[PDB]
Amino acid sequence: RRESINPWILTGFADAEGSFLLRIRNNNKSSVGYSTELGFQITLHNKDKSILENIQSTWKVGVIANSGDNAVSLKVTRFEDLKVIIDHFEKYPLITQKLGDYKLFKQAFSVMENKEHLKENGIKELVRIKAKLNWGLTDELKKAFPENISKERSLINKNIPNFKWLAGFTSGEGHFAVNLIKKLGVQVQLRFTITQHIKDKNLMNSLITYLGCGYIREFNKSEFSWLEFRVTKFSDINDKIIPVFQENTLIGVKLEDFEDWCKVAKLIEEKKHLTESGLDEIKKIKLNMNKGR
DNA sequence: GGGTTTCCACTTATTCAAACTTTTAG
DNA sequence: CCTAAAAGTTTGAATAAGTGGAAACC
Ligand SMILES: [Ca+2]
Ligand SMILES: [Ca+2]
Repeated sequence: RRESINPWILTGFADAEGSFLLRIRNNNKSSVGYSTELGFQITLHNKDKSILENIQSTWKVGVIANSGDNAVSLKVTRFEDLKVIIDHFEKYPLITQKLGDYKLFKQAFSVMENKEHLKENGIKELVRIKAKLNWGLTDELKKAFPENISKERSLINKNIPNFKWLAGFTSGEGHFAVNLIKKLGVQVQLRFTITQHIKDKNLMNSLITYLGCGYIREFNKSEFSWLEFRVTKFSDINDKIIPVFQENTLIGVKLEDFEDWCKVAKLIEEKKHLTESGLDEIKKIKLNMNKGR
């Protein structure tokens, strides 16, 4: 358990790493032929188990378990504890397209609260909700409820509510790089990025205006597209990016990366990145951050 | 119970984060 | 000539999302 987490930071982290789930399972023992499970979950590398424990003690709900050999998950499916999930995201709402999945999570909750999921009509309604939730219905499930079921939902278009949301979100999707551009041989270039699918291009473009710096570049890995918000101008990094996250502390192992990233920022501010000894200090910091930690 | 809920082990991609090099700006 | 800033490239894996199995619970 230990340290508690700021609710807006938590909402930002959920916008990045969270996921809502609605299981509609074939069940011979169910009077209606199907059983259900509803909840919310976060899966992270083992190195960030403390985040899941901090979230757990912030809400006082959820179960932590291994997720393979290198990951760990927090899952909330106990029905009464879903009220906590609902109460949090009502007070601290999501702003990515995942908000649409939360809204469906709510509809499914209402059905199950009335116990309608134990009847034919309630299961049917849960199939309709799941058709729009995340990756939708399997072919088997779709064929089991023969009816014109829409897969579309309202697109979410909301603005960053505050710097705390950005800290939680950046704690998930952010990246702090000490780029060693290979005449001392090396030009140290600090880089800050935030990655996200094109489905939230509106949100990504606002980062430029919201933070007053940076560029947007599109990426394409075969049939997959995503956006990268990138800042490299030192003064923007020193005056606009660093103070934001100094004032709104990151969580997880990435905080150490930001801290080291700030050490190099101070060396650069003092021109020591142009000295042989200063450069050696920077190369040593870089080796022990991000994947090298 | 007998139907239902909750938990635990584990899988599967792709959307991420991350690392690297080349060119242009001032 | 020099350092900074920006454009550019590449991809592994930590994510997001999910399933099987069954103990536990009402
Ligand atoms: Ca995400
Ligand atoms: Ca992350």
